[PDB]
Amino acid sequence: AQVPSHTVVARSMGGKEDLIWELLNQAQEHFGKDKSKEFQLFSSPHGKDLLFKDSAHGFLKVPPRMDAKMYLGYEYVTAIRNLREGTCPEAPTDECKPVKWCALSHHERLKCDEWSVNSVGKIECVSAETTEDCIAKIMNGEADAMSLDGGFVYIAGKCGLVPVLAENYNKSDNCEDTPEAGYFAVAVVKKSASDLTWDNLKGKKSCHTAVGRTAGWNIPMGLLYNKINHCRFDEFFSEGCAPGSKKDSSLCKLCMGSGLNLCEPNNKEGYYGYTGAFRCLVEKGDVAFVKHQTVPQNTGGKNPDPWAKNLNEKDYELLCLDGTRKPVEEYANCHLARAPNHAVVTRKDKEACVHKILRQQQHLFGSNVTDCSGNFCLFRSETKDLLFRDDTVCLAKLHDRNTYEKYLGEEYVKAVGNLRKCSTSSLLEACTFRRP
Amino acid sequence: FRLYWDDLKRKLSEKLDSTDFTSTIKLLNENSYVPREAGSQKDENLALYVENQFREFKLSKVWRDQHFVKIQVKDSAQNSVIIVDKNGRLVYLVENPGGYVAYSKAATVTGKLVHANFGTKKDFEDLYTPVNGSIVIVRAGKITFAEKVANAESLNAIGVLIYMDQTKFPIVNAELSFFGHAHLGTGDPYTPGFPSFNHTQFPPSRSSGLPNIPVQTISRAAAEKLFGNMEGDCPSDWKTDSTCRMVTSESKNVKLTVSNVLKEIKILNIFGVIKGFVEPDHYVVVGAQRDAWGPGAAKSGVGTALLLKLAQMFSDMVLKDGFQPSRSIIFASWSAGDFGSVGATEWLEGYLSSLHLKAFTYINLDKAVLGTSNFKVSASPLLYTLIEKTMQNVKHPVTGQFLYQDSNWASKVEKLTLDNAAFPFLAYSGIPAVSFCFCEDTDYPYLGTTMDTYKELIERIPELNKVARAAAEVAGQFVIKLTHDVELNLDYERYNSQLLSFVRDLNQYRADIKEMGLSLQWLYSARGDFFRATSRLTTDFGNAEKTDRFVMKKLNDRVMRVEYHFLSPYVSPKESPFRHVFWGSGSHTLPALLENLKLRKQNNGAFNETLFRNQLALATWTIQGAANALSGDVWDIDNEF
Amino acid sequence: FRLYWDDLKRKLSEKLDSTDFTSTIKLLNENSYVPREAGSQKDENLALYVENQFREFKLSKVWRDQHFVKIQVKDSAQNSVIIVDKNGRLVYLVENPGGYVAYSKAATVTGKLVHANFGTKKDFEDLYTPVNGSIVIVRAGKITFAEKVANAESLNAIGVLIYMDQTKFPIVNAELSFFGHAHLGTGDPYTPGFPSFNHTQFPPSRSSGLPNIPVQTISRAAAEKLFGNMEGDCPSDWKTDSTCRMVTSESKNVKLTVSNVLKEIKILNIFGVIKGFVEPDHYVVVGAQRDAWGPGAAKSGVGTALLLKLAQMFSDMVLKDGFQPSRSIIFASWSAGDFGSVGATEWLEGYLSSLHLKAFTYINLDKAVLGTSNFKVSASPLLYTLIEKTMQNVKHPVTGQFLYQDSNWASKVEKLTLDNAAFPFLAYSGIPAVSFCFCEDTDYPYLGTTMDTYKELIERIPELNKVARAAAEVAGQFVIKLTHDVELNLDYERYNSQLLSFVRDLNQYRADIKEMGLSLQWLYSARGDFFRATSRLTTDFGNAEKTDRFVMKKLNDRVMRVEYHFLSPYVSPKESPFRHVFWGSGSHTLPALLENLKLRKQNNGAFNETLFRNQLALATWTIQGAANALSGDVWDIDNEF
Amino acid sequence: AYLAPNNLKPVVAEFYGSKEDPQTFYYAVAVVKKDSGFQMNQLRGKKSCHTGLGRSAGWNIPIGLLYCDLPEPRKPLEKAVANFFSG
Ligand SMILES: *[C@@H]1O[C@H](CO)[C@@H](O[C@@H]2O[C@H](CO)[C@@H](O)[C@H](O)[C@H]2NC(C)=O)[C@H](O)[C@H]1NC(C)=O
Ligand SMILES: *[C@@H]1O[C@H](CO)[C@@H](O[C@@H]2O[C@H](CO)[C@@H](O)[C@H](O)[C@H]2NC(C)=O)[C@H](O)[C@H]1NC(C)=O
Ligand SMILES: *[C@@H]1O[C@H](CO)[C@@H](O[C@@H]2O[C@H](CO)[C@@H](O)[C@H](O)[C@H]2NC(C)=O)[C@H](O)[C@H]1NC(C)=O
Ligand SMILES: *[C@@H]1O[C@H](CO)[C@@H](O[C@@H]2O[C@H](CO)[C@@H](O)[C@H](O)[C@H]2NC(C)=O)[C@H](O)[C@H]1NC(C)=O
Ligand SMILES: *[C@@H]1O[C@H](CO)[C@@H](O)[C@H](O)[C@H]1NC(C)=O
Ligand SMILES: *[C@@H]1O[C@H](CO)[C@@H](O)[C@H](O)[C@H]1NC(C)=O
Ligand SMILES: *[C@@H]1O[C@H](CO)[C@@H](O)[C@H](O)[C@H]1NC(C)=O
Ligand SMILES: [Ca+2]
Ligand SMILES: [Ca+2]
Ligand SMILES: [Fe+3]
Ligand SMILES: [Fe+3]
Repeated sequence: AQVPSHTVVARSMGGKEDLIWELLNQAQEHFGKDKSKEFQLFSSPHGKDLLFKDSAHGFLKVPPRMDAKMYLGYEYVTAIRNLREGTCPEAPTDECKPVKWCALSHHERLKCDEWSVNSVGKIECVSAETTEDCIAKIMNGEADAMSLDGGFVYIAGKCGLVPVLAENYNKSDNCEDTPEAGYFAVAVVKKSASDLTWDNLKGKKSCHTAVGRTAGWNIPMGLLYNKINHCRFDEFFSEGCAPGSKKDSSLCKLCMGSGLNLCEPNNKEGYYGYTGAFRCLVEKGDVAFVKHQTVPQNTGGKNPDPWAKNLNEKDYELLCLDGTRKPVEEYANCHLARAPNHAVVTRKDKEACVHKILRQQQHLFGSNVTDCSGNFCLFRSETKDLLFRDDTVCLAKLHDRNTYEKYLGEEYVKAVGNLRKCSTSSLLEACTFRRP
Repeated sequence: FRLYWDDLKRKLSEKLDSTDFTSTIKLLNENSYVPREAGSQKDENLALYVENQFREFKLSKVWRDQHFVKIQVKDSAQNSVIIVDKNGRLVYLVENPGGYVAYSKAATVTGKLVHANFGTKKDFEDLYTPVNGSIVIVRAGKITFAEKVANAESLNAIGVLIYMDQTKFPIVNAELSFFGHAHLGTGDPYTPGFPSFNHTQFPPSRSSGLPNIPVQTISRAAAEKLFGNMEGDCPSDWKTDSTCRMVTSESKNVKLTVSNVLKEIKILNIFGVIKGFVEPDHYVVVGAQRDAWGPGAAKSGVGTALLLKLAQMFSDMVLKDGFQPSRSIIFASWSAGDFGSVGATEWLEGYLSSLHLKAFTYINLDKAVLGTSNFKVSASPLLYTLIEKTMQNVKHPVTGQFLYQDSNWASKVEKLTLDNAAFPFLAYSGIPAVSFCFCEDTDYPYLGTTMDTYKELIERIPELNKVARAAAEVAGQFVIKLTHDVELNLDYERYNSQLLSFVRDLNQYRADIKEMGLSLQWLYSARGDFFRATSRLTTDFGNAEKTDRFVMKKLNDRVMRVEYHFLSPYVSPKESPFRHVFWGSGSHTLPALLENLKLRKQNNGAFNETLFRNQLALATWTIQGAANALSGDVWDIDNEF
Repeated sequence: FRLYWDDLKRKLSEKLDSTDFTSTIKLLNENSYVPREAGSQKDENLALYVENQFREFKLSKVWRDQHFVKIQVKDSAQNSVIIVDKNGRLVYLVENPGGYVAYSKAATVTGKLVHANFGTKKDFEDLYTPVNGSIVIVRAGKITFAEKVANAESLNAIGVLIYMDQTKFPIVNAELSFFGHAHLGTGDPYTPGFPSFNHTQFPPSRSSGLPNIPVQTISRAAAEKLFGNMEGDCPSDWKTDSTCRMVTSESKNVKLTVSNVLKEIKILNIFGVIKGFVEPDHYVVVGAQRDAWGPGAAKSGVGTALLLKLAQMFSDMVLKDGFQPSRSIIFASWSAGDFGSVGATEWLEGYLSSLHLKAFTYINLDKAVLGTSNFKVSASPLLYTLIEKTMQNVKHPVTGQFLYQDSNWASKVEKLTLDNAAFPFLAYSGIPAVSFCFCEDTDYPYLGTTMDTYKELIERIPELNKVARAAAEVAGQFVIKLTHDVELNLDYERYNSQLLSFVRDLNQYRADIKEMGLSLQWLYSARGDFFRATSRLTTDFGNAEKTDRFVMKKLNDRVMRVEYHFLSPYVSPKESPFRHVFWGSGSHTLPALLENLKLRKQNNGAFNETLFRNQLALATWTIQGAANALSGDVWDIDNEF
Repeated sequence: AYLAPNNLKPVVAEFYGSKEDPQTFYYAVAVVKKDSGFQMNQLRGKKSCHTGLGRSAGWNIPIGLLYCDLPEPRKPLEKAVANFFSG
């Protein structure tokens, strides 16, 4: 078998870790491999393997996100834990355990727990406060499934999770079979400002869904990156609302979530999500990056919440990348890029179980159910788009294509790969620490 | 050479292969111990014998306890039943009953008679004739006597007669008379909620559960002579004799006279302990009932015999063999276990302060052996996983296969009935409890009669020794599984299915809860918080060292009060004592909320809306309160936002 | 390294000669915070400022907790007190009072006015004029407002007017108004027993304390107009001014109108915690009121100043200096302490299942600095020795002497009154609570007033910085002395002198107790059992190692729950919440038993003999049960044989 | 090392390949004398040389590989491995 390396352990609270790295980093340069003839770090005259190994050649930093259980992995933690407790499982797959779902930030706990009671007992709920933490909570084992958009499907794909079911959007009499191509990312501006143009974006306020998402961050800033040629985007735009980014940035201080919840990537902010990016577009922004279906879902009294009750379709028009205007009604001839639909991810061992339980659990609570108030409708929600995308129709089956490489397609994997040196998400760094 | 679970299980089986229970059941049925009323002299000699044996097995501390209790015995005048006309001049004597109901009021009344099948609360609506202004008869079985007298008293009757038919209780002798207590509740009634010690000066107080009507037991031929004059026919749903009839003839009448006087008697409890080596102050209690109205071979001899033999095996196995239990073990012999088990209830209400968070399990060795066909357990749900593993390690005494045959048994389990001695512990004190019987399909026929003797019990159960050996093995498995290891085997995740069953039962009446104007969703979220509580606690048992003791004590103190936090803190213990929101009596528990909502669909005008909304607020905050008390501390909640 | 005690009080004085309280008490009196009723906008801005400060001082965890309550506020129409002639023709008015009374009734009435001293029950039974059917006037001070209105409601009066004379309260401005809550008991009254969160969905209820009669506060100069019309002289035993008169003349009669409306407002509580290093989960709560009705610098200014500076001081000593606590510390700012302290009582009723047996001391910083002469403390007896040691370290601010001048001070301590905010911790929850004040002999004149402000505060006390330094030094000695060491400094020896005081108070009625036919001896033996329990526990601290932790945790848990075991287990916590048998309210407490017993001698017929028998039984068994639970395991209780 | 009350985290990890292509994993193998006549399945009752109790490449992969062929009682592990190898 293969095992992870030996490590220098230290405390979790007092540390101090920067003096260990500061010490050893100046140690392996001067003393590593015949770098000094007088003293050897990795050899000794009166013994072998003292304080270090004699096979070691260098020291790199353990990233700060990675704790103990993510260092050892999940297969090795499970093997050592079963070897201590002494279980030796037989495991024929006849009945499956209840799936521990994961949900974030106390609205998804409400809808999740109501779904936990309206089921037989087959879906449970475990919380989180960011999506980046709930992915780690899947990797440990304290949760099983999640519904993620494709940017976080790339991150959880790097970390070792697999997609199982993929959300559809097109209504059909057979949508469990049909593989949809995806949905189009657009940017939405108003009739009040006609001077705006994709070629003219210097010093303008830009609303975003959240950091790491497809249509809000990866697709537009991956296209803006090849023009502006440098990684910092807080200096290109004047202001803008993007949650989840660093608290220092202007991108943090345009948003509204008060107090201390500013730039917190969850439903604590009003501006989080597609519709909240539309809120900062209507209130204080110049351009927002959303899906193409955002303006029809918030146009014309579809939202009873009053700011979207008063609004209209025709004033808001989306902009192409060459510099022209094309209407929101005609989204196909003007789009930033085609991003894939969202997907449900889980570990590789509970793939068959989450497949089976969500397929059966879908037909009871899907889009066939009318009279949602006074019953349960799993796919509808209170316009905040929580636990599931609100305009889902059915959870599509993934056959022959269950891998982030195969599911996400080549253009999107390249399109994220052109932005991978600019990424600042710590969990992606900790997951890509594994690779030699 | 330490001892682990395998060596200790085969060591226990090597102990059980040797002992002979049958001589000790024949010894607790000798002519010098055989009629054991509560407080009588024949109880005392057995009590000194049990204390003497507990000194003889070298237990680490043997101690006793005596206090004074009011029971109700037969007066010199004979209570009786008789048939009269409207004037009283027609006199035809039925009989003079030997048996009597304790705590029945002393009065003489006349009236016409109405039948009921058992006195279930469902029966008096399904009955044709109105019940009030008239004496009832009921048929003995399926509920306690106190619920029959409480129901028929609740519908304005006057007297209750009780008989045993031939279909439910097949006995050859048509003369046999019997016994039962009529207090709804447990304990000495004239001190409700406080102990009967003579420190408490014996103040005038009277329990709120005692009846107001004369109750009496008659034999079978005494019932058929009343069935000769009564005219009617039973429904065919009641599986019964051919000779039952509903109501009296119109010119006829039934007068019964009941004369019973109070007596003040002395009660003993006899105890012994085995000390623990890691934590001595935490202990597990094992009990038994010492007295019973007849000879008492099935009701008290088998329980006390199993208790004495478990004292022999565990004290022998600690002294000679080399076992080291980490927690103490208390052996107990309760007396007056038959008047609602007043020994145990006055013992808790005496020493409730010293038992707060210390005791954490009772095991009830009473009525363990009744037949040889099934195995019927009844327990608080923290023991269920434990019983799982124990049912995989005990062979049935007749067929060589294990007792865990049905893989789905947690839903078949019924809750603890009020006459069982573990019910004051679980319902009143918040301590996990368990009882278990080898019950036949039909119940043991002559249980509280004068016919209960040894040779009838060896003729009914042909191999008493192997069956008593199996019940002693199950109790030994429990005691070792709780007190050998650093981890308590109280499985706390089993409450999650109970909360899910409650909310899933209320989720059908969501349509009317939305009509009142209040949402249900806070109670959904309360169930959710209890799930994340037990999940986080299972994680903390994951990430701890097992060798270290200071952290496992901090976790086991957090598991050991998962039962105390279900006792409702908004009701008086002296008024309504059984404060357990799941499993107890009152207007505060969860079946009373399901009932009090279920009345509204009738649109009768009987439901009480203010009492409902109040009940929903208290039950919701009790479940959410236990969920906050499991997960960590004050600052790790995970509150509103 | 390590830090011992004498190093550490030195480090506290070195941190304490640097800080400045005067600038912060200016800061809480700026124009951006100055009128702050509960639920107002200025309260929430101050709560954002404090909740910012607890983040900036690097506390380990800072959290907010909000809930919705019902208070009572003024109506848009005025409420007046207005003289009515007998003719009904010419109507003369005295005042439109700017200040109001919380929890009064919206009503309007006329009738005779009758003076009463303070509204003691002794006063109403000393009066010559019959009380009923007539509005009364009383003077503020010596009793809570709610007990004035309670006594005037029991004597069947209609109206209550409350004012401030000059002799008890010397001020210059005669036209000044003030404020008070009239709810007997504490907490939000429209949810008694259960907490006021949003999970209860607010069922309909009402407390027992709310009066049914209009209450109103009037100024001194309003009282001079009413005393211009009355006649009949105040007796000379009332230490009063020369203007007060007893009853109205037969012509004129007053008219009180009071119009207040309920309101439902949002309450914020702000908390921050410092973790521990040996046992993090046991903690000690330090509190202060965050709001007041007027400008409010004496009531809530000095409390929040001392709280912010103490949180800075201990966070700085743990982070920079190297102090290492063993138990956590919770610093707390709750609002709405002025409506009978609902911000604390709704918290205790909120999380009672989690701080069961965990929180072991509450400290109150509220109303710390009023006078400059004396030093008054009020506390649970468990803390008395603690305070004694602190009075031997702290120096007086004005003179160079110590505080420990009187070596006989344990008898002068008065029990916690209900208007104190530390009362629901001691009496309801069971946490040992302590409050203290530098108080001048006469109480502080403008304390619930519109003139309470920093200008007149620094006019009264000319050196406020030194006195605030002294009070923060005393609270520093309490927290550090409770937290640095492995041994708690709760002194359980002290309840023994209370018990000797009680049984000695019952010996003078042994002559009446012997006539009833019941003896007193079991209660003497109860006192003796508590003596031997405390002495045995002290010797078990004698034989324990100090560096060992597993044998000092088992001896610290017995010390922590000697306060919980005096709470009566025989009452319902909704019907009467304050269950401490020493220091409580109801029929269950021990001076309620004395106050029941002395009425038998006068032979009115007011004594209730069956009630006395039950009170003797329940008090005797509660004290005896605490004496069992303090000394050893179950088997080591010695019985009566 | 991370189970409580320790709570220790890895902060610096070391590499095993060359400086050009740094490897982080390393292999675990079982070395035996030549012509000794054992395969992996005859490995019973033969004197075995471990490197530590709980170390990764020497305890967990050997005992975890041959683990489920052991007879009951498995727990404690060292009793059954102690009866498995002849010293
Ligand atoms: C404690 O209570 C018992 C029962 O009330 C007392 O025993 C009674 O004592 C009287 C006086 O000698 C006898 O006439 C009764 O017959 C006794 N009762 C019984 C059931 O025998 C007892 O004396 C009290 N005191 C003590 C110290 O035990
Ligand atoms: C329904 O519940 C209400 C609320 O308890 C009962 O009304 C009062 O309850 C109090 C106890 O708090 C008692 O004084 C009386 O029972 C009631 N007092 C009155 C009516 O003034 C009510 O009795 C319950 N039952 C029905 C049938 O309404
Ligand atoms: C908690 O309860 C309060 C009290 O009803 C709710 O606050 C009210 O909400 C209604 C409707 O949203 C509005 O009248 C006001 O926002 C509030 N009223 C007052 C007087 O403050 C609150 O919505 C509840 N919380 C939740 C999550 O439902
Ligand atoms: C004196 O105490 C007795 C105790 O029995 C009180 O009488 C009864 O007390 C119960 C309490 O459980 C009430 O339910 C009854 O309504 C009471 N009956 C009567 C007639 O009052 C009694 O109230 C007390 N007070 C007085 C003045 O006698
Ligand atoms: C929708 O629900 C109905 C009724 O539950 C069911 O018959 C139907 O099959 C469901 N739709 C699909 C596509 O399964
Ligand atoms: C109670 O009985 C009397 C006569 O036995 C009868 O008149 C009356 O209707 C009965 N009560 C009810 C509620 O039926
Ligand atoms: C109550 O007040 C009225 C006032 O008119 C008085 O006449 C009456 O005597 C008072 N009641 C008693 C019992 O004195
Ligand atoms: Ca009792
Ligand atoms: Ca409350
Ligand atoms: Fe998306
Ligand atoms: Fe290694």
